[PDB]
Amino acid sequence: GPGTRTGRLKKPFVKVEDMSQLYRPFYLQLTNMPFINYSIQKPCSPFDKKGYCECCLQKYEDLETHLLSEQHRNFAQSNQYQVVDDIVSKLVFDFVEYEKDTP
Amino acid sequence: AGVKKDIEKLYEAVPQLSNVFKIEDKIGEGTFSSVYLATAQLQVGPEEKIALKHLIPTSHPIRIAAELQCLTVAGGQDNVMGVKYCFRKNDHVVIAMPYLEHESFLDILNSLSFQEVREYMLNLFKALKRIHQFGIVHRDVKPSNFLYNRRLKKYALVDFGLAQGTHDTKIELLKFVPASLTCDCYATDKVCSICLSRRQQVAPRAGTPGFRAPEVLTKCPNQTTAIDMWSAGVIFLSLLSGRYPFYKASDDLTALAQIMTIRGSRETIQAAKTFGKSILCSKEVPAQDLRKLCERLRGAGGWNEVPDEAYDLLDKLLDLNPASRITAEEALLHPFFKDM
Ligand SMILES: Nc1ncnc2c1ncn2[C@@H]1O[C@H](COP(=O)(O)OP(=O)(O)O)[C@@H](O)[C@H]1O
Ligand code: BEF
Ligand SMILES: [Mg+2]
Ligand SMILES: [Mg+2]
Ligand SMILES: [Zn+2]
Ligand SMILES: [Zn+2]
Repeated sequence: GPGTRTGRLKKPFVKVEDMSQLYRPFYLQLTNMPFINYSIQKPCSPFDKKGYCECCLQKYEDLETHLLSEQHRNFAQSNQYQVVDDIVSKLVFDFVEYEKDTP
Repeated sequence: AGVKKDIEKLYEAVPQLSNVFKIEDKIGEGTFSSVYLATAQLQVGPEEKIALKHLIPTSHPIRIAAELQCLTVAGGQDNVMGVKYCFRKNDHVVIAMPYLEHESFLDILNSLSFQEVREYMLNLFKALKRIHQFGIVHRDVKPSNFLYNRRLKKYALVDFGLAQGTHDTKIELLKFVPASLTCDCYATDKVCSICLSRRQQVAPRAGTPGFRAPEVLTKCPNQTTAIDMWSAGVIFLSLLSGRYPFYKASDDLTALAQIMTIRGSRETIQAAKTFGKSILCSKEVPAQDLRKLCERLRGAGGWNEVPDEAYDLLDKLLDLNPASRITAEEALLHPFFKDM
């Protein structure tokens, strides 16, 4: 059991394993497996902030905090967005632009 | 109030927007983006409604540009959304697209006619045929990413934020986006300290679990354009059965168990062998006849005359084997679409 990390899965279960046996298997255990319920009225199913910044290579616990950090602002102001700008250079701006409104 | 502040922050983040757009409302709030409805004036045309997609500023520039490049290169034709312009200030990128007013899928189901189902699926396959021709795997096909305007009979596949390229993709930027031991638990209900101690298998992020193909749910390393055709089949299954969401699951293996209750546990297990996955399911469930399944779920009376060709196409879209699963180009030639 849990103590030896050896034993058998309580049923019902689903078990998925890569055939190369290189990775930990994935398990699903539920009280009841899914059941197609035809009596539930349509359209109901018959079966009825933290993040990672790819720029800083850094986990963060709150987005707004991270966006204002020194390392993120440094990336944001860098030349790393040239790949975006090179696509924008091919697009045509065809909207009217207004002067800023002043009293 | 909450939307009013979001709009104010967007104007602050990209100040150029204040002199071009009247931002009216927030129409999308995802984990990795916010989409706004705005009004703009065209220099040599009428006033236009515009969708502004603000990408989360933690996205890498290459991922931002790859999404934009799908829209610029593959978009604008064959029911694939295009792009008018893109505004950037530092890490804030806003994609400006023509706004397509559209129906919610629950409203589609509420007034659905059979010919509307045919037209919707036909136009979805036109968009998938085009993006697959460019070597784009969308990875997030579902109704909220396929806009339908019933009055105009206009359609647009949107949202390439999770797209990946095929090996020979024509979207250049998509190219740029201890030891494990065997044990005797293989193909049994056993666990042991050997298999439990292996590292986790990883795969690219996909969309909503209820639209993921079995090879996505089981973390197959080779995921092809066929995964989008499975997702299209899930949309078709919702249209024919009247049930949405059809698969209601927040995790991959629950979705897989639901799929096995529809397509059969033994059938799913046999198909998974071909893409290198061993599946064991302690409770065997039979494959369902698709006509009977959809007719019983939708109600009787009156839609009892759906042709065999509809359920035959649904069977090919929901092929558990991703190699034999129908392609978008083949789907357009299917007898279901005779005369269209
Ligand atoms: N060009 C557009 N026209 C009309 N509505 C749009 C457009 N683009 C996006 N939307 C709306 O915004 C929502 C979110 O946009 P999407 O690009 O799907 O973002 P996400 O990647 O966060 O899912 C869509 O589901 C759709 O309702
Ligand atoms: F949520 Be989007 F459909 F990425
Ligand atoms: Mg989306
Ligand atoms: Mg998306
Ligand atoms: Zn960052
Ligand atoms: Zn083991």
